[PDB]
Amino acid sequence: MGPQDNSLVIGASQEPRVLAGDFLRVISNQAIKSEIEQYLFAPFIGFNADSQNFPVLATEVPTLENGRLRVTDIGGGKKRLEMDITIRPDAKWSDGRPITTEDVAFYFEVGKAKGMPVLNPDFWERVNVRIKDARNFTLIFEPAYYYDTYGPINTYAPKHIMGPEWERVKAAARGLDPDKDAEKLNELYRNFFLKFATPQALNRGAMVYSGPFKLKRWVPGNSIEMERNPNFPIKPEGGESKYVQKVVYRFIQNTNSLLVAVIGGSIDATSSVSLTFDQGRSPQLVRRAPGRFDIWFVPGAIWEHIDINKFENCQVVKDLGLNDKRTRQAILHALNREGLVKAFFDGLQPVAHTWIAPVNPLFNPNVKKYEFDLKKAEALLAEMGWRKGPDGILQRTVNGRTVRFEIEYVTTAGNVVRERTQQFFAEDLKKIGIAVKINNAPSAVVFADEFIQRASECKWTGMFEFAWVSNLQEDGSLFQYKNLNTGAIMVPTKENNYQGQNIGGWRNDEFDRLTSQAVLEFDPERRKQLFWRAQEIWAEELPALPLYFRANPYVVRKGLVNYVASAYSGGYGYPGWNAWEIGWESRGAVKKWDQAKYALST
Amino acid sequence: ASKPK
Repeated sequence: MGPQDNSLVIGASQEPRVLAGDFLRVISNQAIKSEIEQYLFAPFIGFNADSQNFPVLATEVPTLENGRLRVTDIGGGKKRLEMDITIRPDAKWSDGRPITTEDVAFYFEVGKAKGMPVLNPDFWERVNVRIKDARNFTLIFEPAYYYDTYGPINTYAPKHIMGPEWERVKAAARGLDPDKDAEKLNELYRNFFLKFATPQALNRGAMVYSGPFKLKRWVPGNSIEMERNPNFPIKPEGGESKYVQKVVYRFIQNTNSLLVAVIGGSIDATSSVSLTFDQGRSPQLVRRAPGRFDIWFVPGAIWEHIDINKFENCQVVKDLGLNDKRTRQAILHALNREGLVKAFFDGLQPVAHTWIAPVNPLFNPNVKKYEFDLKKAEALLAEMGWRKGPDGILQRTVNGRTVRFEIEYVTTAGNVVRERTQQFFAEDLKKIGIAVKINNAPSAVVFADEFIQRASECKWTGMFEFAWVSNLQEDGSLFQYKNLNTGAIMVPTKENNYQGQNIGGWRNDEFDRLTSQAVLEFDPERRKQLFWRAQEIWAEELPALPLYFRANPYVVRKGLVNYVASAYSGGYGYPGWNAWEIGWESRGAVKKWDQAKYALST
Repeated sequence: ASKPK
């Protein structure tokens, strides 16, 4: 069925809320959306499984050796980095139009728009572009950070498609003040991307594609079907005809149901957002693998954690005292994380005590640890006035009002291991008087900007469990209030036009100072020292509750080659970063990568 | 910009 019609069916447990047109990822920054988009949009510079930059739509990787990189000292130990990129003469959109520097200028104009709800306002403050000609441009970073040359580099969007509407949007934006009209301005920009990112719009041809594949159709709630993009210039060894001509992502929200489908055999490979660790080693799957599929476990920077709303303007937050570190420490002492990873994963996915995964050398193994101890949790909560009500749940008075310790606990509905986790933790939390109100929804709902990036508006008011998948551009921005080098605030609120990813609203000036300096440190050891100090502070304050570090399980049909992932392949550590060379060996596809060396033993 | 899953 695979080599038969020369297709690739990929199974996933989460579906993108929007696709293609949301190129700054302001509406959705879902990992599944980014993975799928690798097939549809190619970078100028990619990042392979061997953790190396490599040219894709650009002619070559810029280096000091070839003069494409220029570092100049601007004083005070800071630098200016210039990076020359040349777009290949054959880089083309799926409609036949050339990919040019006008597409780069367009991308920058949108990212630079005042009030644009960008994920990383720091980048947008210090990065600029200079256009030499239709295919030569220079990216300018000032001050430069240690990770600016780290691929992938994808700074372009289809101007001939989105430009006309953008001009209208800009004209309308002139009548709005980013301060007083923040809500309206945010709506204006969201609507711009939505015109080019919903199922109906895309199915009617709203977008064009630069990757090895182009969209055929999006059946929302069911699948995303793509077909070969003949305009993509990188041809795999032996010719593109020997590789897959159609790629279909099938979405099954309940992970157990996805597991059943994967065991059944109709799915050729699994996404980085599919089955959980425990499922990958379950007997019902393992015993059905012989002669059919290979199962791999790939470590990555995947941090399962629980974010905590600490915005004091939400009275529920103040009532529960979530803004006090003692409350967060108490909750963590009540989470039997070691018991959970032992029972659920045989300890193979270790308890995390910091936000940086071990695969990143910045990881600090020495930070403060919070062992499972209900007595300690009880003492901390008692110190803050809590006393058990007759239903066994803690109560206290705040602002003259009687408040109960019932906390919202949100996660991705359908993800069985997380649903089990909530139940597991809830049993212990109840023993000390903390009640949990489960409020789960699909990935496409909870990871949409209007939910995840709106804690300041009290959209979610307690605990929110999920995992952050990181690339090597670590700057601690997930927990910075402000980057001191650019003055960019990283907590999304109406006041900063909903920019940033510090979704829980934490602020620690020392943490900001350390991380802001660390990203400017080009010496690996000094950089690590600063990040280690930042992690020590982070662990004492627990702005989020660390749970465990994950490894992604991949189930791949025998015969399919080059569908390989590594800790940081494609930047975030998932398959599909070399989508043009994935194919069936019986069709002549030439194996160029082997999963073994990047995966856990056996 | 870390991604969610």
